[PDB]
Amino acid sequence: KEGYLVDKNTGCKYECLKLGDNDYCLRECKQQYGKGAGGYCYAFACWCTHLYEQAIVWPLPNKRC
Amino acid sequence: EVQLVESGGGLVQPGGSLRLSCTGSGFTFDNYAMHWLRQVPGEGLEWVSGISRSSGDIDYADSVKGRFTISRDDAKKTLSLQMNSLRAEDTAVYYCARGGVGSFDTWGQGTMVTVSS
Amino acid sequence: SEIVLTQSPATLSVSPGERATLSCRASQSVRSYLAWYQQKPGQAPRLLFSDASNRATGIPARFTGSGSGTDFTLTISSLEPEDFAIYYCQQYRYSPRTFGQGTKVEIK
Repeated sequence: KEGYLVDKNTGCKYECLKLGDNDYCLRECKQQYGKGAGGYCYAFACWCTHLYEQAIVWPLPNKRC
Repeated sequence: EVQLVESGGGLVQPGGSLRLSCTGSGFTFDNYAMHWLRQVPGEGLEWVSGISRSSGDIDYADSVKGRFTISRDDAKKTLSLQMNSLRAEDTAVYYCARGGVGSFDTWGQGTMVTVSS
Repeated sequence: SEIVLTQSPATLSVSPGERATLSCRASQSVRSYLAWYQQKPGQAPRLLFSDASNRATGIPARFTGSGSGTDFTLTISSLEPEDFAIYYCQQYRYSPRTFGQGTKVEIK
């Protein structure tokens, strides 16, 4: 599964600065979804990849940003 | 309400240095990417530099790379921009802005920076 | 080569109560990654829309953004006096992020 990284408390996406390959997004995605996750910077937001199918990504059902 | 307040602007000669600071209030400062942009009076907008949450991702406009250094102090809720080797064309109002994930969703009132001999 | 945003017209002369239609054309597709700002005389920019159509908080209903790809518009359905300002578009599909040259909406 793929999707925008989301702050589980605020419902916000995670903003990044350098488009494309991005170690910030990579590490934040892994920190959230686990060591198998990938991630890169897309339109200045962190887009996570290789997520387990049940993973919760942006947007949060309950919480709007 | 979400507010940003810039300081540290002023007049210097070419080759001089300034340190801009921005203090944020009314929001959780450490939860947002923060940016500096600038606007020559009477002219358009230009993004200058920006820094992600946790200072994990940092970038600069090509025209200021090697000369400007951005940093943040989350405890103090401050963003800083050390501007060295200032040039005439760096003259502008400098704005601090909160990142809106692509856009810039909140802007300070700006601080004037003049570089002139 | 960076994305060029062409805003037209450069100036738009209109009467209060009237409708204003501002155009932003991108040199190539920016999908929906386009923001609009208003800058009133003697003030800092103010975000109006992001993702082309998403209203920022406190922006009156009379403002709407639309479009995708290369052609975007900002529409003000019925101009209030405070609506007379400069308006900028800004893309964020690519780096460097770029702005249009602005459209001034002024009294007729």
